[PDB]
Parts: sequence; structure tokens; C-alpha cells
Amino acid sequence: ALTNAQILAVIDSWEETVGQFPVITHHVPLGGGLQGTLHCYEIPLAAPYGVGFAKNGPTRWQYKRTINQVVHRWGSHTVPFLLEPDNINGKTCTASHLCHNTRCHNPLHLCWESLDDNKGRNWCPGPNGGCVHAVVCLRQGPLYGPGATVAGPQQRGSHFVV
Amino acid sequence: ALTNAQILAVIDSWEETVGQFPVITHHVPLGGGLQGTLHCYEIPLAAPYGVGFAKNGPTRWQYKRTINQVVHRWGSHTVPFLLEPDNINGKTCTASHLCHNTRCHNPLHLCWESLDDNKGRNWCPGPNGGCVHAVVCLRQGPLYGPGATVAGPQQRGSHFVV
DNA sequence: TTGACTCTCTTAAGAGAGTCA
DNA sequence: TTGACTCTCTTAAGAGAGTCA
Ligand SMILES: [Tl+]
Ligand SMILES: [Tl+]
Ligand SMILES: [Zn+2]
Ligand SMILES: [Zn+2]
Ligand SMILES: [Zn+2]
Ligand SMILES: [Zn+2]
Repeated sequence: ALTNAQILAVIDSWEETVGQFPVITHHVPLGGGLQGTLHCYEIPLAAPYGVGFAKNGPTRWQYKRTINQVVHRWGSHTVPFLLEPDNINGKTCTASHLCHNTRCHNPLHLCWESLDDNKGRNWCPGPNGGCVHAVVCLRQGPLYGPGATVAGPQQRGSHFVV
Repeated sequence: ALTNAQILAVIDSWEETVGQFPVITHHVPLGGGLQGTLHCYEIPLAAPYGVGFAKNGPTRWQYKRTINQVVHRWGSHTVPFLLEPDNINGKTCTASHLCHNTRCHNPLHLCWESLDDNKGRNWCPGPNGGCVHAVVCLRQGPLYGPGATVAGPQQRGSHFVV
């Protein structure tokens, strides 16, 4: 098992490497009709990605470090949270992009929460539109809005009441 | 099946059978500290479920009818929408429970929308809490709230900015 | 020890189709 | 014809692990 010092060193080498990713400025909706700016540190689209990083899926990467001849590997966005509890309320903790930008590995753009909380940020009105998340959103969710419903509630007869 | 008249006959037969399901009253949060009341028509927990209905999964059912001697089968919640486009913006249309009650088959609790719109209703603040869905929600989403984030955005060094 | 690939799995909102009687 | 079971698949937010040099 890695000591807490070894984990800290893993987190430090991860931050060192990610800090050299290309930094892209994105203008984003905050809610309430406001505009804000996020700076994402984006993993490259193709190899090489950076020391310790490899792509295991179209938008999935892993970080790998070998310590005392033992290979350790983590999901690439989970590394900032290696000193945190890994579950809550019986649910696994997941890396959650506050910037909604999968390639971004900026730890200031990530939080550590259940998959349901993670997903729900897709529909949040944003920090200036009424977000109620205790760890506040950085932007309005990309899927927030009136939606595109094709057909609403309806019946042909009179068998039903709401 | 194929013709419009045949499709109307399927919707009417479905409504007649579901109109005989047990009607269960559920009191629900509306948002804004308000409460409302919904009447769900709930498919039975075990066989028999009703004429034409069979369970294909723990919370999945199908409706089956024999038309021109050929069996036609649909997901049990899709029948009200058989005359609607089955996609929108290149996304499949799905039956979306406004009451968030899978066993309910009340078509006044169903709409027809992309899977993303469907999912997002889980986190909607509700019709009295700021819902912006064009086809309005019937209740606050069961997952709306501050969340239970274990760790927020953080860095150990000074390589990152928001 | 390291890079660049390969594969399958989880979750919770949803689906389609076959085997018997 | 109808009922009651079986099985796997889709999506988009997320994961773990093997092989080879
Ligand atoms: Tl997310
Ligand atoms: Tl739903
Ligand atoms: Zn970012
Ligand atoms: Zn939020
Ligand atoms: Zn209902
Ligand atoms: Zn809504």
C-alpha cells in the first residue's frame, strides 16, 4: 500500500505534468445571462499525452506510476482526490467536471462526488442563475434550458386524471 | 400496426387496460416549499399485469398486440406516442416520467423527448421552484438539492487558475 | 519503469427481441 | 392469440485491468 507521503508525491507529479498541458481559455455562460471565463488544462488529442498518461478510451485516460517495483494506475481525473474518502452515502465518488470539458484535467475544475450529483450538474442553471450545489458550479450546465420535448402529456379518452 | 386507424386502436386499447390499473395517490414536492398531488396508474408488481402487458425487466414492461395475424410489441410507456416522430435532432425520443414513478403508466404523467431531457428532469427544481421546461414538470426532481460532494476543487501547488 | 495500445465494466434514465406454454 | 418468462442493447456521465517491448 502506498503511504500518504507516496500518495502526496503522486499528486504532486500529476499536478506538475498536468500544469504543462495546453491551457485553453473558454468563455462560458454563468446563468442569469452572464458570461464568465474558464481556463482548462486540456490533455492532447493523441499520443504522447504527458508523462504517466495513456488513453484507455475515446475520452478516458489513466495515470500510472511505478513505486517500489509495483505499478499503480488510477483514472486520470481521480488523482487529485486520492487523499479523500472514495464513497459517500453508499455511493462511489467520481471525478466531476465543473467545466463540463472532458479533456480538461485542471484540478480547480473538478470535484469529487456521487455519479448522480456529477450528472445533475449538466442541467444546473449556474452560479449566477440559481445553482444550489453546496460545492458551487463554475458555469451553467450545457443541457440547462427549455428542452426539446416532442409531445407532452395527453390522452385520447377520459380514463385518466393527473 | 401500419395504418393510422390501427395505431389509434392500439392507443385506445392501451388506455382502457391502463385505466384499470390501481390509482395510487402520491404527494410530491413542487418546489418553492409547495406540495402537490399526483394520481399514478401503476402496473402491478407481479403477473398478471393486464391484457397485452408483460415484464421484460425489473422495471421494464412491453405492450403486445396481434394485428394482421402478426405480433407487434412496444415498450409499455411508448404507446401514447406512436403517432409522433420517434427522433428529434437525431436523438431517439424516449418516454419520460413526469411523476418519476417507473411503474406508473398514466399518459398524463408521460412526455416524449430525448434521453438527455428525460434524465435532466431528475434535477429540476420543479413547477413552483423555477422549472423552465417548455413541457412543464409536474414535480421537483427527486435528485434536486445541494448534493453531497466529498471534496471540492483544489490544488497542492501553484500551477493552476480557475 | 514506461508508453501506447487493447479489452470490459458501472449507473440509472431508457430500449429491442427470443423461448416456451 | 395471449401470457409469462428469458436475454442483451443504448446513452453519457463515469471506471478497472491486460499485453508487449
Ligand atoms: Tl459532469
Ligand atoms: Tl424520467
Ligand atoms: Zn476545465
Ligand atoms: Zn449547480
Ligand atoms: Zn405517475
Ligand atoms: Zn422542469
